Amino acid sequence: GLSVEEIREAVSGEYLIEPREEKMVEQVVIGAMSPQSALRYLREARNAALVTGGDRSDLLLTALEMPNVRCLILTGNLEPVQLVLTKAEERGVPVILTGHDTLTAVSRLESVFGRTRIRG
Repeated sequence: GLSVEEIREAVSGEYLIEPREEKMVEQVVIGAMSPQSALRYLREARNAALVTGGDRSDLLLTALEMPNVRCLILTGNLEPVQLVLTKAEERGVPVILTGHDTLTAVSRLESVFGRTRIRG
């Protein structure tokens, strides 16, 4: 398992929503395309992080309701809508923004596991 801070480090990201406590991330789900597909992958993942575009509002809001989502990694420097930030703050789920594109973010993250990179 990896800490959120280490994940932020790997993608040279920044916190839009800071964690209030330290929580481990065991798997990373790539939700680049179909939201229904990303959610199906998240269902099979424990203590997972979701990597997707900060513009994917509906997907992010649904993801923020799952019990197993521990972290959001937003790509393309796309700042999400207020609703997402508010829900993440309420849920206490850290939100990391990275300038990297989905592909590059994945490359960097794989360099920190690989078998723990599902979805896509």
